Amino acid sequence: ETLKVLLTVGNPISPNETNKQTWVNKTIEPPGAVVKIGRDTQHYCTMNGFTLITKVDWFTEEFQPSEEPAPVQGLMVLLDNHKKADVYAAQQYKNPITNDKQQVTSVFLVRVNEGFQVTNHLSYFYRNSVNTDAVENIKIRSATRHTTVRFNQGSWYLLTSTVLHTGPPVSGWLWMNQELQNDQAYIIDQGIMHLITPPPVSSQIYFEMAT
Amino acid sequence: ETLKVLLTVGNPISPNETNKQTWVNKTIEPPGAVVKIGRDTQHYCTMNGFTLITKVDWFTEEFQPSEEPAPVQGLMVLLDNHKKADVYAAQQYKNPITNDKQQVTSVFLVRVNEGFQVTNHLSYFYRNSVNTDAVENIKIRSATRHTTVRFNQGSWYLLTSTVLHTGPPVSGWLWMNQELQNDQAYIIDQGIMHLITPPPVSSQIYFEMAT
Amino acid sequence: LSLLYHLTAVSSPAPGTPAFWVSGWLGPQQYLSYNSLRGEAEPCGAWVWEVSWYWEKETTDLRIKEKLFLEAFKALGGKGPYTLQGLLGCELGPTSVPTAKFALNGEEFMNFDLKQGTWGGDWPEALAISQRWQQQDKAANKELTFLLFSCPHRLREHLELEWKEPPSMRLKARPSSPGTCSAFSFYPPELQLGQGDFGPNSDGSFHASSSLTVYCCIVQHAGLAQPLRVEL
Amino acid sequence: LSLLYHLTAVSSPAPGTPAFWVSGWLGPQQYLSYNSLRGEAEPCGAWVWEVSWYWEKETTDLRIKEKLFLEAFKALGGKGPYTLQGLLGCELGPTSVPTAKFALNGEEFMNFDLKQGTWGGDWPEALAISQRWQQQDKAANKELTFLLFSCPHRLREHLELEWKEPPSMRLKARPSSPGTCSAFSFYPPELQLGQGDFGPNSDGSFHASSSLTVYCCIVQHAGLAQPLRVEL
Amino acid sequence: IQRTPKIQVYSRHPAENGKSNFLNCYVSGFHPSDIEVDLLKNGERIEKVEHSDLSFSKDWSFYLLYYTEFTPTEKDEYACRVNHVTLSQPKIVKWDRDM
Amino acid sequence: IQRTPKIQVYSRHPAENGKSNFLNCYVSGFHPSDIEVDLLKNGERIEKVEHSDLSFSKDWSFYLLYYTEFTPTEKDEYACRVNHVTLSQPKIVKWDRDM
Repeated sequence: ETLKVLLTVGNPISPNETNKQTWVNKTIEPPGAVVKIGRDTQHYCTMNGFTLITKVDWFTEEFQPSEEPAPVQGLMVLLDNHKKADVYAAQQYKNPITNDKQQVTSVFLVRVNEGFQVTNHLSYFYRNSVNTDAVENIKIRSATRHTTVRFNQGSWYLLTSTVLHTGPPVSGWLWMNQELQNDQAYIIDQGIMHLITPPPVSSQIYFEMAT
Repeated sequence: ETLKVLLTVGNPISPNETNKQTWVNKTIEPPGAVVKIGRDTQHYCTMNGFTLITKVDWFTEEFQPSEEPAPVQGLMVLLDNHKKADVYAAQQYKNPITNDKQQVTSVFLVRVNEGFQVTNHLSYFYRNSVNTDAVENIKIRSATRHTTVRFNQGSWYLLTSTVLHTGPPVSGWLWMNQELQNDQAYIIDQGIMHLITPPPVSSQIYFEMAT
Repeated sequence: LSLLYHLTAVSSPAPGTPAFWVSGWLGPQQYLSYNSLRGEAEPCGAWVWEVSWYWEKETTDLRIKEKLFLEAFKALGGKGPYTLQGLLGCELGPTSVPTAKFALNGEEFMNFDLKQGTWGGDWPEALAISQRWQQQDKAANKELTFLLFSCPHRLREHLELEWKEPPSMRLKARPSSPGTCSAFSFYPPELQLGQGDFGPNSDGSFHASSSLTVYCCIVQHAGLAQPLRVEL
Repeated sequence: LSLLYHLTAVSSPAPGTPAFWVSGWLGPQQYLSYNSLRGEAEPCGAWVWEVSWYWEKETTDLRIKEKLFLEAFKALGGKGPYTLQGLLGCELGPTSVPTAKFALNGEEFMNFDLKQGTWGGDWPEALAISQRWQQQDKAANKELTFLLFSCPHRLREHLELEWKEPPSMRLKARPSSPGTCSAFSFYPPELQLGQGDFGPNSDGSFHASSSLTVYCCIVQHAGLAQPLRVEL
Repeated sequence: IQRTPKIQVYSRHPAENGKSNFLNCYVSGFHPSDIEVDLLKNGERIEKVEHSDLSFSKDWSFYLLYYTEFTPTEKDEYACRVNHVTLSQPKIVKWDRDM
Repeated sequence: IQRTPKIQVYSRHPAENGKSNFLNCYVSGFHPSDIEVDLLKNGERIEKVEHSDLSFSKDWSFYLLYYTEFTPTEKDEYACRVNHVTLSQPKIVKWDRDM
């Protein structure tokens, strides 16, 4: 079923701060030190964006007050082969980039059942400027800071993964494990609009998701 | 009354393209050559962002299918002292920046009643990168390209204005005419999340607005 | 060149200061002066030397503009201070190019549409003032006659400005921080030289001054046959 | 140093190729070999020279690991190809540090938890394989005994590795684009020199080669008393 | 709107000691038109002062020239004191001979 | 996952013409383990070849060494032909004497 959602953004997760750049996980290895979301070993992806959510408002396709649904059976968030959170809704956005490469962003609304912390290689998006009408793209810094990111029991989080897929466009959910790519153009899409600078505390972010 | 809205994004308005940076108006002069939205001469602001909207879905506070409301009486979009569009819903977002400067972004959902074109000084936001945990801000290019932007009769548009206000925080709607500021930090807020790169065609953007 | 009129009205003038004053220009030269205290259209500069029907007609015209400009403050809901500025004039095209714009407290909000013979504007302030001026006897009719016939013809008559004056030049070195080319009394004001600034003189000439952070200076002016170098 | 075992199983081995082979290591040296075709735990390198109970016990242990590794492919729903890799071993802490990780088709998905004496993992593949191995007689019990007692004690016994070999050095200049320091047959593999690469030799020694885009080369190795320069 | 005045101090002719000349204080680009300007000799208010008509430029900001007839020397300091709404403190701009 | 093999060709000892030596083709960092490797003398397949046990590194990618006993000369060219799933075309890596 399709559920429309209103996510109330909480405080930024350290090292993110209120008026600074948003730091997202970049590397996908070592496998036991990164957060993975998926069905099985051949169907999963590694998170980049993490955002604390303090209140979730549930709506149906017909926009009526809905009650918090059960987690989607099968989807899970794991750290070092151990499930740490349940996924309640998800959505994947695909947008073409170069006629043979598409940006595919997966967004997961999760609730952490067991608190955990990771120590990942973080980075942030950026775009340079030139005094010309020339195209300037959004890229990841290609440099990484090694720092700890913490997730608390009972809290709800919005996790995102963005990969670039080469070839014909895929139909159905695309599972793909890939780090953020150096010197590669990215466009802000429906899934990473909140990953430039942190959304204001108590502001609301909207999604149309599947359960 | 508070109306929640679902804006279906159309094609980018030239010179914006599908996978390039979003160009927004920067300068606010000459006064007859720029788009103004407001009540009177002491209550108005100049647009920066412009986005074509192809379908508007109307909802109330209680999330029920609502019919297209009448324009808010008094608010108008003018070019050279002539009204060219009606405003149907609006919302203003205020977020602190430096404890004595706030970023105030006004978002207007308009319908053009008489087609017009302007020739403004456009620019785009950008953020550099450094190999340090140092803070990198979002700034306007400070350079401008002089080019024509066109608005068609019967179409609906999403217009935005962003100003930086110094002093105590303002209560109620703040009217302020100010160009985008060189070498000044900006944070993407609820009103300019769609002004980095154009939203995908037929994708939806959500707002909570007043009428 | 151009024939332009600078209209200005203030709701609260300073003591001994006009509430409405006008300046008339033929290009960079001012030929006419007016203010509410005197109520007379008076010559300026070399235009003082010669007939009476022309200046008598101008004085009556500027008194009507004074009545309307003060009437505009009443048309707006009384809440001071107010400042009404007007720019009325034209130019002799190859034809004519009229100019009619108004600003309220420094904000452009009105004009005079030439298709619909009235003052144009959709601001709530421009709908009240344009109404009140329209509600005055033949006020809009005269404005259309001036912008399209009277001003262009008056410019054609005067063209039946050319006086030149080379700029005296000085170049000096000030105590630059550890580690100025000026031109005096030139006319016409068109002149090219860093961080130059530009201003007028009381006699009608002009003055410019550009300094570069540090060599000779180059000046080009309509009173000089060829550009002239400048030495320390 | 370390005592590690590299377990590998494949669902579809090439003709004349084992479906499950093992390599045993004591640091950088391999001492044990095993494969499903032979079914024998065999010595490698200098460890071939001497008792029988030790190698007989290892052969039976690796046969049980072979049965479980092949059993894992059946535990998964049959859809080839499959590759199961295992990393079992330990190190002698100041104590011990065990290692027990498994990968399915190159993806890490399971371990052996030491608190709960079974194989840990919440992936749908790790819940089926860990089940099947648990459903075998005393399989989990032996693994806990090996990781915590047998491996650390076996390492302590062997420490009651030290052989050194200086690297032969050569430095040559290739035809660089318009406008190579290599070390041969050194041991231990720890050695520092641009774009260096590292690899082993058949005799148990190692080989490294770094070239810089262009001068002398510096080498530091445990077989050399002091760092030695290199000349063209 | 409100805009601060740009102030320039310069002479009609290049300054020679002993000869009669004119001193100009060009105040431009301010709004509203209410402005108070004085020309100072050694910090004291010159009373013989004339000012041109108050006009405005293309951005509707007012400009106007204050001038006096004076005789420059090397011991007399001249300046322009300007006060405006945008100024909580009146500004005094000294006269450099060559500017 | 699938990963391409990194191929290095080097000798056990520094190469002298006329003396017996060993030639190594170290193939590392590939996945899956199915790999076909040959050592070539003048483009022809050497039949006397030995290879070590197939192991894997910390990222679970397989590495393995192919070696032969050979006598280098200045007219004999040696290379390593490697074929893998990630290769629609088998790669041949010639042996540089000093690498």
